[PDB]
Amino acid sequence: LPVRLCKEIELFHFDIGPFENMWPGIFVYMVHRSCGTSCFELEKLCRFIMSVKKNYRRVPYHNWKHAVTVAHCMYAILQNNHTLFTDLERKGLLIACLCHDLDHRGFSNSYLQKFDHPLAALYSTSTMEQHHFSQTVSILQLEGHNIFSTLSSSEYEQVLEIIRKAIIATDLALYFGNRKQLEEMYQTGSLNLNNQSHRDRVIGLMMTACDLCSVTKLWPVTKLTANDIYAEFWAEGDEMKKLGIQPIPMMDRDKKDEVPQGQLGFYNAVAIPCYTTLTQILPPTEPLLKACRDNLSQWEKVI
Amino acid sequence: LPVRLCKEIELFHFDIGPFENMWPGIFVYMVHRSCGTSCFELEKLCRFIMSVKKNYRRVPYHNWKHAVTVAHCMYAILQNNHTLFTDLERKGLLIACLCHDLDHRGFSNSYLQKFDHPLAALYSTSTMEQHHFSQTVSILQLEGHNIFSTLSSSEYEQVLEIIRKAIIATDLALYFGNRKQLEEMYQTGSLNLNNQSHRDRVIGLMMTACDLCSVTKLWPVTKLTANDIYAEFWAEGDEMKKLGIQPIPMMDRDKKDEVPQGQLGFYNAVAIPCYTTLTQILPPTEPLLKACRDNLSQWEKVI
Amino acid sequence: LPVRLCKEIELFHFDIGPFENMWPGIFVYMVHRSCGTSCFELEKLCRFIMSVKKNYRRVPYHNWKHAVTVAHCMYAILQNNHTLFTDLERKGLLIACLCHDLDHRGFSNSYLQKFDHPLAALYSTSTMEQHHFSQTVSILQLEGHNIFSTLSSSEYEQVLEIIRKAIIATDLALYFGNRKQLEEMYQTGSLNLNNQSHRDRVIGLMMTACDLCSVTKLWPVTKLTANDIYAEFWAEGDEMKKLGIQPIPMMDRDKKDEVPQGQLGFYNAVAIPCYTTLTQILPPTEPLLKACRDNLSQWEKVI
Ligand SMILES: OCC1CCN(c2nccnc2OC2CN(c3ccc4ccccc4n3)C2)CC1
Ligand SMILES: OCC1CCN(c2nccnc2OC2CN(c3ccc4ccccc4n3)C2)CC1
Ligand SMILES: OCC1CCN(c2nccnc2OC2CN(c3ccc4ccccc4n3)C2)CC1
Ligand SMILES: [Zn+2]
Ligand SMILES: [Zn+2]
Ligand SMILES: [Zn+2]
Ligand SMILES: [Zn+2]
Ligand SMILES: [Zn+2]
Ligand SMILES: [Zn+2]
Repeated sequence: LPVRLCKEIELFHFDIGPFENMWPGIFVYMVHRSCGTSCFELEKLCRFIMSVKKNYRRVPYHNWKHAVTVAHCMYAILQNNHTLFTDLERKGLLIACLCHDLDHRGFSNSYLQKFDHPLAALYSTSTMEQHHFSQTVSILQLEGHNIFSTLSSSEYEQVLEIIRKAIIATDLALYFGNRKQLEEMYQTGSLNLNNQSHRDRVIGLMMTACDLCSVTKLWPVTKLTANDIYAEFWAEGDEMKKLGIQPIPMMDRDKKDEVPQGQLGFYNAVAIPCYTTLTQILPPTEPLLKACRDNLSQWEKVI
Repeated sequence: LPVRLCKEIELFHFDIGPFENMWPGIFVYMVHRSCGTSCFELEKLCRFIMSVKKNYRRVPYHNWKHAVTVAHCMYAILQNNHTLFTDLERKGLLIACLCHDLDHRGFSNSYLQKFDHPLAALYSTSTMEQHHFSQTVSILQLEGHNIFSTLSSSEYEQVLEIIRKAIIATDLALYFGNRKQLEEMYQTGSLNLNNQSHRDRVIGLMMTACDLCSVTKLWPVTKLTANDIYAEFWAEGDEMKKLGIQPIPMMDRDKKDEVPQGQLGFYNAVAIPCYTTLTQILPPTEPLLKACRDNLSQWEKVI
Repeated sequence: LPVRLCKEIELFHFDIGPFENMWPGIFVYMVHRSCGTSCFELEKLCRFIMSVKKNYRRVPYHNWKHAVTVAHCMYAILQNNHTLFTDLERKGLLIACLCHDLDHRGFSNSYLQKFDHPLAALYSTSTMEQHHFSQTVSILQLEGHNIFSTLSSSEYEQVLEIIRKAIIATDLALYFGNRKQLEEMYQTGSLNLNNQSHRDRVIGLMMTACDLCSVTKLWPVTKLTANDIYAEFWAEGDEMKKLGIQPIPMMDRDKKDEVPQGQLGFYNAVAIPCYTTLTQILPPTEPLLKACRDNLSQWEKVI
């Protein structure tokens, strides 16, 4: 891998670039360092990644880029807490992040409820996220695609549970309950990473941290990536108006003037608390929280 | 098919949604109700639809969405006049609507004349529309694609004539002559649906009604769909300027300020008269005309 | 080929139209006139073109359209100086123009340097242009794709050198040195087209003339094509800001107000001198220089 990449890829605020045919190679490098070169047979791994790529749709935000972006943050976190996680947790978490928003259409779980989409019926809650996980299992079941074929039956099942759990946590609606719980448990000292239940919740926050990691990049990246996600939200807002429903101001394109305020409110109520709590639990994740604040100050500089 | 769809799909102002991989299933449902489950062998029908889909290009307006939209209106009209049409007319009209603007490039017959396109030479008048029909026959001749293989030789030929005739009527230039003729014939009581010549002209107006049915949707749908068609017209206007020709204000992107007036003039001169005459001939088609007027009032509310 | 095309395709300011599936046929016509019908076996030639088409990416400016546009200018120049070039130079120059910006991503050699892209390492200078040529050889080596299989070993090698040389000259950074040299040599009468070294440099200027030939079209074409290239530059400018680097005002989308001035400065410093020197050396290329000036006056009419 090129010289500037090797150096900067260890940084939290890294951007993966505009060259799509490098991302597969970038991801493999992250796996070969955090996990190891023995972890996965390489032939099977590329085959897997190509298929995951194939099943990300060409939407503005929730796309193959995001997937690899989200995965890299998880790599940074893994590299700065190398002593904390097992072989199977490092294997399963990078993979989870890559598959975490598979076959996403660019519509929230809200919109899939009110459209009466077949997926809403099949999955009552966390619609897209269970889909994302089902897609993941489908891709694993293709021939030459079981990247976990070295594993024993016992180990295979645990890593699927990690991945299953992790992906679900990316449902932003479950983050709030999960953080408030971790906040309590840190302050009272009851939080303990040898307790599998506690361990799950931290990983959950880790996944939320990564899912939002566009707010921990440099300002030019954070501001341009904002255009992508509004492209999706305004589209979903247009489809709400088609249903006759009034969409919330976050998705109404006729309220671009209220964007600065919304970003302000979103950092205060969600982004900052996320990285605040994450830093407490994993001190080496400070840069995410710092970079987050820098972008919060820039949203103020607008208004 | 999902609960909200079953209910609302019987409504004229229905929108088919942003999910492409439902449209095939929606269309089949419309066929299985208006026509019947025996009408078409299902294996052959999907194969047919997939190929029709494949031959719609990715243009802003005249696309796979429009095709299915236009087809649904025809279904609503069929369902509210179930007693008027034969087996072969219901078979052939939904199919015609789906294929009616096949392989459309997003350029009018006007622009294909002045570019000296090979299609202009091959079809002097109604260039795109004969193309649309030729495309349709090509798709029917593929193996496993003759959805009319149950039919006798006699019946097959008639349904092709229905489809041939119907598609041609979508040429907006032929609508004016066809309406004025139907207006006369209704008022003087000479109009008679047992006269095959009269029958053809009504179907013609039905196809024009469906081709324009974006003006009979709810206001948010009608207004956003407007953006799509101007995307095409302004592109064609750009290609005129490339030829050195001055394009008409409908296609000049430098005259966005004249859009409200143009829509006003278009409803008065074309859209309203179309649905006015259609209501007289088929009373159950009132909702289209009402919805049309509601959108006319909204264009006034602008200026 | 259609009547209006036959006529206008001999004109310098010709536009190739918005119909992609004609461009292959247009290009073959240009080859069959300037070069001849014996030059290339037709089966192999289409196969070649389809593959070249396949390897142009869907970027705003540097795309399959540009390639065919650039190639046509070269055809006009060839047709108005028919007595000056050999069989192998006519074969090789149209082909070179079609392949000249193969697999272009829409990023300059500047951006590929600062991203530390693998191509920057492989080709120190003229990064994209050597790539373009390598792509060309790759496409020639496919089975049924050696359009130069009639040629003797001797002739094949020379035409590859013509193509190699020509493509490299499209690197705008090498144009300045090449023009200043030709300017001197014309005025002092030392310039001589029987001297292979001099011959190369003229061809170089010819390729630069063609690469920029969007400035020698009619004004509506020149002005709209401008939107395409800024789409690319502003994207590259966005990727610079992502790297933390400040991009030059040509690529900063926040400076759209400085576009008129930039186009002004670009015509004076590059475009006009190019066609000025080209006219001196090949008098029949006057129309390019005239059309160029007309577009320079229109940029003044803005400010
Ligand atoms: O700048 C990079 C983006 C920022 C937003 N991201 C989000 N990810 C998940 C959920 N929500 C995100 O941001 C949306 C945009 N926000 C809001 C909220 C309220 C608003 C009210 C009015 C106008 C705009 C609003 N935007 C939340 C991803 C990275
Ligand atoms: O709102 C949904 C659209 C409305 C227009 N449609 C049309 N279908 C077929 C033919 N023409 C249509 O509308 C065009 C837009 N109109 C005009 C006419 C004159 C204008 C003059 C100046 C500026 C804009 C104009 N638009 C006709 C489809 C649904
Ligand atoms: O109008 C048709 C285009 C004109 C520009 N073309 C160019 N080709 C190769 C290299 N450069 C081209 O133009 C770019 C645009 N120019 C500039 C230069 C300085 C600027 C400064 C501020 C803002 C915009 C600038 N654009 C050069 C292709 C055809
Ligand atoms: Zn998600
Ligand atoms: Zn995500
Ligand atoms: Zn049509
Ligand atoms: Zn149509
Ligand atoms: Zn180039
Ligand atoms: Zn070029």
